[PDB]
Amino acid sequence: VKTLTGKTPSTIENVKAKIQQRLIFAGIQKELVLRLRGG
Amino acid sequence: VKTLTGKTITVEPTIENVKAKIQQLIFESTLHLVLRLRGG
Amino acid sequence: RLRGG
Amino acid sequence: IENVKLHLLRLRGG
Amino acid sequence: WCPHLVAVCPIPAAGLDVTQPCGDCGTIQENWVCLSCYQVYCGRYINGHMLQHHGNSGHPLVLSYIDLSAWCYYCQAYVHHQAL
Amino acid sequence: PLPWCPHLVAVCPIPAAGLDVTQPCGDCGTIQENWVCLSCYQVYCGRYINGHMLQHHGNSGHPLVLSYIDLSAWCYYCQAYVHHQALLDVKNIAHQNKFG
Amino acid sequence: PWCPHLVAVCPIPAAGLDVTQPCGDCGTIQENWVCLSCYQVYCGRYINGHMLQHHGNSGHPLVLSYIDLSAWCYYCQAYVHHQAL
Amino acid sequence: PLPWCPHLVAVCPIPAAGLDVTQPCGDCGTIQENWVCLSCYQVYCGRYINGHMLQHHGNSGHPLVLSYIDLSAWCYYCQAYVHHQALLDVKNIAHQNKFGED
Ligand SMILES: [Zn+2]
Ligand SMILES: [Zn+2]
Ligand SMILES: [Zn+2]
Ligand SMILES: [Zn+2]
Ligand SMILES: [Zn+2]
Ligand SMILES: [Zn+2]
Ligand SMILES: [Zn+2]
Ligand SMILES: [Zn+2]
Ligand SMILES: [Zn+2]
Ligand SMILES: [Zn+2]
Ligand SMILES: [Zn+2]
Ligand SMILES: [Zn+2]
Repeated sequence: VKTLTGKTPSTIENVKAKIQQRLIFAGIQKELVLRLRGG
Repeated sequence: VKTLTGKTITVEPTIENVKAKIQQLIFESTLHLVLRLRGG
Repeated sequence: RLRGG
Repeated sequence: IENVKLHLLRLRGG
Repeated sequence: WCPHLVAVCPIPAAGLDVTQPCGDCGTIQENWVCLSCYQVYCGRYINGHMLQHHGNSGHPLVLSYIDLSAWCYYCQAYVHHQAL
Repeated sequence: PLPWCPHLVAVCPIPAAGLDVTQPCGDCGTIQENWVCLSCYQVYCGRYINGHMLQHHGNSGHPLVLSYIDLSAWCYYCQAYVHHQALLDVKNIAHQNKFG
Repeated sequence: PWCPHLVAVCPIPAAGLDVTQPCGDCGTIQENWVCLSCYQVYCGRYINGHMLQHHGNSGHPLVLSYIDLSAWCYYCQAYVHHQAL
Repeated sequence: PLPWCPHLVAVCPIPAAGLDVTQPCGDCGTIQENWVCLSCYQVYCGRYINGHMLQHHGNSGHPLVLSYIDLSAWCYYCQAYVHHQALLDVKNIAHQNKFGED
């Protein structure tokens, strides 16, 4: 998981809980924080 | 639907019914193509 | 023109 | 100055 | 990867300036750089000058000066998250 | 003249604004013999004028360019004019702007 | 019509392509393919797999069929397009 | 020297056979200053020798080439050396063939 500033096992918001109103997207997979609809 | 020889065939909208119109095999106004399952 | 671009 | 330390006559690559 | 990466041009000799304002409205909030012509314009949540640039040029790939992510206008998705 | 070349994949969609056959060269402003890049849609003169299109190819790597004089497509790598279904849209939209 | 390996493709040689070209290794004229990076002609997996062997040695991903003019990408393990000369 | 360039996408997987740091130029046979193309993996000499790689780039459009002398990567379009995560595998496999270590 990479922060908007550049800094760096099985449900949904549980991943965001560890890091919550601002979300991310990357692509389940055995492996990034954006600002949604780009451009 | 394009033949292995280069010819183009011209009736539809997951079956053998499509192959029946054209028979023993390769899988809108979109173009379908006849090949050989594993290339190279 | 025989050579394009 | 930086001669002791940009990086040694490498020039344009390729 | 996306089929529009072909449109991408080399980084200019001058490099990229993360603090560059919008070429049309001068704003410094949410700016993006075009990877084909390297012009800088604001996002859709600002005044949408890069959307307008895309409409005029057809240039598909833009890079955010906020999070360095690449958006492809045609694929309507972020392509990669590689950055300077 | 090729019926296909491996660089047709590099051709991008026509910009929303459309194509302008009378567009001058982006570098020297000339209106004689210009080409449009089919990947980034920038307009530059041909080899017989000031070669700004071939200079663009050198910098970008963009292979396919369309003549605004005769609506033909040249591939810089294949060093030949290419004629293919992929170029029908680009040639149509351009012909419509050149004639109607 | 797109895969991330089309970058490896080179221009068609000045001499052009010869659909009747035999496999460079075994000389067979049944089921041959042309490499779109180095333009060498080799047989497919069903015959003697000389093109698979070439891919292993070169890393060259895209090959074109001399039977049905289709384009296979070894990495994507799929037919990428069917545009043909 | 760039931390990223828009041409890194053109980099292909290292061939199953691997890389050979001692491979001569495919055109002139020289063993001094050779580069490997990171898209088609053909080996040709640098610009200061006979420039068969400058030629290969001209013909193919392939932007990224790796040095068999110092293991650096040059982008012909960006006209600069590029260093990035994308080039780690290529540089590793090449270093192992040149030395034995990663
Ligand atoms: Zn795209
Ligand atoms: Zn703006
Ligand atoms: Zn642009
Ligand atoms: Zn262009
Ligand atoms: Zn000009
Ligand atoms: Zn071509
Ligand atoms: Zn592929
Ligand atoms: Zn064989
Ligand atoms: Zn090959
Ligand atoms: Zn580059
Ligand atoms: Zn040489
Ligand atoms: Zn190459």
